[PDB]
Amino acid sequence: APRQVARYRTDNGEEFDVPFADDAEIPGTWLCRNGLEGTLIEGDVPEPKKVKPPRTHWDMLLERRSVEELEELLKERLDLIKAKR
Amino acid sequence: RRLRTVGELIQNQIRVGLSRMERVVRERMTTQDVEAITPQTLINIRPVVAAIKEFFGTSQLSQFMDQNNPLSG
Amino acid sequence: DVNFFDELRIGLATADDIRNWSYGEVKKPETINYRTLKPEKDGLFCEKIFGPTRDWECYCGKYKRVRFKGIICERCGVEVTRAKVRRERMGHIELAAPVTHIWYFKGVPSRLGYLLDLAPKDLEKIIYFAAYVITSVDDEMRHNELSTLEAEMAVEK
Amino acid sequence: LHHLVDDKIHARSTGPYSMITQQPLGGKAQFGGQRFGEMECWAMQAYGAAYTLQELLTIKSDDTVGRVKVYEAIVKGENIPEPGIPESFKVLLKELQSLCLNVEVLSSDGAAIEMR
Amino acid sequence: GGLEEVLAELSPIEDFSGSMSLSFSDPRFDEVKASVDECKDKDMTYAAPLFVTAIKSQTVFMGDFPMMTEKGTFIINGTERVVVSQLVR
Amino acid sequence: DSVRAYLKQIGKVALLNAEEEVELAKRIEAGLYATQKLAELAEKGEKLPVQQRRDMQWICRDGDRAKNHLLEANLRLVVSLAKRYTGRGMAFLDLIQEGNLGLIRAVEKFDYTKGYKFSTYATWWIRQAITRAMADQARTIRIPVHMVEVINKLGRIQRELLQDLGREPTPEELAKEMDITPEKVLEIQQYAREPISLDQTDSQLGDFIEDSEAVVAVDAVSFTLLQDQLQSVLETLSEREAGVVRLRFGLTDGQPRTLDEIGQVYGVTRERIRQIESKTMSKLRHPSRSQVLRDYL
Amino acid sequence: IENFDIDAEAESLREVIRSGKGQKKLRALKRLKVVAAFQQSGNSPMGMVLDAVPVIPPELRPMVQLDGGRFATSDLNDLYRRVINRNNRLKRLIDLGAPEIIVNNEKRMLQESVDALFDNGRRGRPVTGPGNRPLKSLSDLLKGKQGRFRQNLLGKRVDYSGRSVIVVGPQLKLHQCGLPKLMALELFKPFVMKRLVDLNHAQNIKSAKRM
Amino acid sequence: TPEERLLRAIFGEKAREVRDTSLKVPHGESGKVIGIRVFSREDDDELPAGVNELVRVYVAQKRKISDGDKLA
DNA sequence: GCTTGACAAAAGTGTTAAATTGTGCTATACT
DNA sequence: AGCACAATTTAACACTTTTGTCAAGC
Ligand SMILES: CC(=O)O[C@H]1[C@H](C)[C@H](O)[C@H](C)[C@@H](O)[C@@H]([C@H](C)OC(=O)C(C)(C)CC(=O)O)CC/C=C(/C)C(=O)Nc2cc(O)c3c4c(c(C)c(O)c3c2O)O[C@](C)(O/C=C/[C@H](O[C@H]2C[C@@H]3OCO[C@@H]3[C@@H](C)O2)[C@H]1C)C4=O
Ligand SMILES: [Zn+2]
Repeated sequence: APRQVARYRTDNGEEFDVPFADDAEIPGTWLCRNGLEGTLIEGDVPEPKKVKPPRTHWDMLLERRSVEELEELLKERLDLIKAKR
Repeated sequence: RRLRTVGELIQNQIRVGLSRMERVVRERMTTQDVEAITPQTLINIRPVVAAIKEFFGTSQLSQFMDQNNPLSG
Repeated sequence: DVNFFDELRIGLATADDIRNWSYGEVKKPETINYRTLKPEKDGLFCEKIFGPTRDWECYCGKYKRVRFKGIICERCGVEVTRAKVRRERMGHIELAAPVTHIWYFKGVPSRLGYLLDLAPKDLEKIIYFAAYVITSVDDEMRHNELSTLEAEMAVEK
Repeated sequence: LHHLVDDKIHARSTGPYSMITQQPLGGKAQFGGQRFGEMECWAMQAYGAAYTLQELLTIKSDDTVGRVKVYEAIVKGENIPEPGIPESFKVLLKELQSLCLNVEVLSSDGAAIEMR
Repeated sequence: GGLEEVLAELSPIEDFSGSMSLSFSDPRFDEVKASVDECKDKDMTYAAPLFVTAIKSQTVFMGDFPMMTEKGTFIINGTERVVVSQLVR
Repeated sequence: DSVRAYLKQIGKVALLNAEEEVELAKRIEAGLYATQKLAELAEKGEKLPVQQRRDMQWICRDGDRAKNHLLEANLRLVVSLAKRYTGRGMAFLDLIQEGNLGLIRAVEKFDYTKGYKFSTYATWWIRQAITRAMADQARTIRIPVHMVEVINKLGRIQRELLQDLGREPTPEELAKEMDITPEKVLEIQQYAREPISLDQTDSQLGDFIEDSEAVVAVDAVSFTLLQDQLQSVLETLSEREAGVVRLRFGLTDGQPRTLDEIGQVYGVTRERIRQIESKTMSKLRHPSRSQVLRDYL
Repeated sequence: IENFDIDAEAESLREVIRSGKGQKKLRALKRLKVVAAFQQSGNSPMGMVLDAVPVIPPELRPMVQLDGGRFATSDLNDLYRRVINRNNRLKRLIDLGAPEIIVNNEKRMLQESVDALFDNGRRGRPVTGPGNRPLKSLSDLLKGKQGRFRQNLLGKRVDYSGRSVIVVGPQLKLHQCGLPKLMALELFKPFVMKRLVDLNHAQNIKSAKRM
Repeated sequence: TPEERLLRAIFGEKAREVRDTSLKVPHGESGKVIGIRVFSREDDDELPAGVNELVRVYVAQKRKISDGDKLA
């Protein structure tokens, strides 16, 4: 049995060959020698991703100021630059 | 001829353990408000007990006794 | 392993030569789990890159006998082979910013210093971020605008 | 005096070997190996004995596959095989590669060979 | 005493902001925990625990203080040790 | 010296009063909302006055200047907190950089409406960022921060009882005081152990480490003699009998096979293989057949 | 180095005119050895700045459990850990949009970790571990520096060897030496085992070993 | 190993785990056993963390004077 | 020499309930 | 320091498939 070959492609364009699992399944993504995630060319995507949004600076501001308090501050600034003119 | 005798060179190592212990009693007494402070709670004796524990174990002067005959020891 | 070779030659190892040697990039400053005492993935000692700890056995254990050799594990990513490869395989670390090789900077004589004509005391202030160095300058724009800039400079002065 | 024959006599045919360096290891409870220094290597070269020096430094000390096949040949009574590459030298090449020095052992042809 | 001389020269430790009475005096000893045969057999150290007896006045413990035997030796972790004398200028 | 260069450069930035801290805090929050507003309107299909939209994009530029200016002013506060944690297993610079990471979050979460001085709220994040870093980095074998808490907590309980009793507490008393099992604290004390250097000192330590995995030279010869010996003992078996014992123990391909697998190649029931095995095993146990295999053990 | 002409910088260094009777010409001559060295071969001078750092195999920087339950490890693991820790934090700073003071400070710390990894202590104080002992870098490993220097004058330990105390052998011939029976027994152990198996004293080689 | 399991199954021995780890006498020494001190886990004694049992064996040797010994 | 169905043990597999691990956070002022 | 919470790993118990086994029959 022991022969099965699959190729993965990284984001920078390099190609990698991983022989494995003649009798079993094949992953869709693989951590390669390049240190980057690979993607199989044949045998489609079949894996989803959770893709949680990284908590940003906007998330920490919006959870203290309400959108009305920000709008009033933005008017205080915009009216201030109008005074410069 | 200084001739550091055992007890006198023992005392010198206790100085470092006590002095480095007093450096902590200066700093850690300030952060906490008063009347919650006593020489007991703030003093961590680790540097004192570590110095004497670090002396016999690591000092070149503290030697494994040599006795294959009474004269050697 | 012919025991007879004619020449032995060296040379500067480029970043590509380093990427070619490595079997993978070690991404974490981890050595081994504190409970299982086994190599942590993506860190140092990682079997997925350096090699398997036990002969002809992967990390998860779905391939144990010698029947499977020259293959990798789909679940853990460990190539099944002799454990001696842990001694023969290297990794690499991709740098977020370039770095100088200390042998060609602090050497006596300084190889970079004699190559770019930078005094060793001046070169130490560059790579250690103690001074700025001009990389490029635009000659045409400076020569064409030199007139107006001298005027504005003397006016401010 | 405390120096006694029972404590100072040592003999070793085969025994354990160190982990990092594959050389034998003396100073444990059993079967300490004797050290062959460069001064002894200088005397061995002065005599012009090339094989004796090669046997000590490759198959008696550092050959991973050497010292096992010699013990095998000696037991069967066959000729002793030709030594291999000492592990000390293979470790030397990796130490150079980790220093960002690209070393390559080139034969007369087949440009570069990899130890493995 | 040696410990008293060391404790007296440091006593009191005065904080710069406000005064603190940390003066130490009259250190206390306890009878040696175990005999030299017990310490050498059980691999422990021959020591007598010492606690300083001195602005709150709460007596504090310090740690196991090793002791010298009649032969002039110390048992440290079950091993009989001798502290050589040093000669400096 | 490296650390001297960092202190000289940060000492240039002038410290700020209370009024400068609030103004910069406003410009940052104005810059953030302006940046988010411009991005949300294209999603919702809206347009704004050309001149005023331009002004918002200048609020974005100016917001970042306030952000960097606020960080550079308090870079002295990070060092002042990082001086106390030196010598505990992390380099000073690493404590400063990990402190700067906490400072960055202090600026992102600061609230100027509360009227508190900035150094009050910044010390929390800067001090926690250093400690949290030590739990993740200092040890060669990393330990989760939650275990670093109980390790440090048990050390405090141990240090408090050492003073309380006059003797070092036993596992039972240390556990009773900490409300855990007595054998649990033993496992904790194993985790808190830190490694020793193989390169420390006449000869280095690593030179005395045995290689336990490498098998002895005599056995590699005896195993081959045992292999050749079993080869001859398989000749007296039937052709299929040899094949069954081989496949059963995986002598040929290295992996044992189940009775079902074995029968599949020969085309018989898995029970039939169990029957053939019993006969070959008893036939192998015959004295004439197994006489030689006794010495090999 | 990217925009740099070796040949054009060599022709400028080829001039022996411009009087240069003193050190002015020898400076150009001494440095020309490093400038002409790159021109002759096909090596790129870019090799002096690393974009990637190679990692030595683990078996050469092992971490194994010592006697009595203690742990032991090489210094390279901590020196490699020093590099990968700061390289990663630099990635966090870049993605955070941090000021240049913090970013450039981290780049300098990253530069010093690789310096300590290759040759520790060559510049500035070396990285010290427990007890204030300088960590052993790759250069210390290659030179064979244990305390100060052991430049392979220890050679390597060999099998089939032994030693003992010597006594006078006045009855010996010049070509003879008195050998203790036990020392000669263990020394020739593989040989006697063979001849012992050649005869019927021991059935197999495993039995002759115990004999 | 596969070759070892066969002999194990033939003669009835089993792959009872195990790796033999015994305190043998060092090569080149002999004598009589004078005393043994054993520290077990059942009894409450003091020992390092995790180590259940500790036993120390004392062996004595009556050394005759022999050629090669150093006198002075 | 071979298969059947029973029965069991053992080996897996999917669905849950602890636990383990990681990240965020703490507001007198503190440079 | 300590706690809250989310995310991930672990161990559970479970119900099903696989594997070894006995007795009876072809
Ligand atoms: C394990 C140990 O403790 O060894 C001890 C010491 C040797 C033992 O007491 C030993 C039992 C010894 O008493 C007997 C022994 C039979 O003698 C011999 O070994 C020979 C073979 C040479 C004599 C012979 O047969 O000819 C007989 C000795 C009789 C004589 C005239 C003698 O030797 N004098 C002598 C010899 C020394 O070299 C040193 C020495 C030293 C200091 C501060 C000394 O005063 C020394 C000293 O007076 O500094 C150095 C660099 O290093 C220090 C290393 C050690 O000290 C430890 C102390 C701590 O213990 C654990 O952590 C520390 C460790 C790191 O260092 C030394 C002080 C060092 O070389
Ligand atoms: Zn696996």
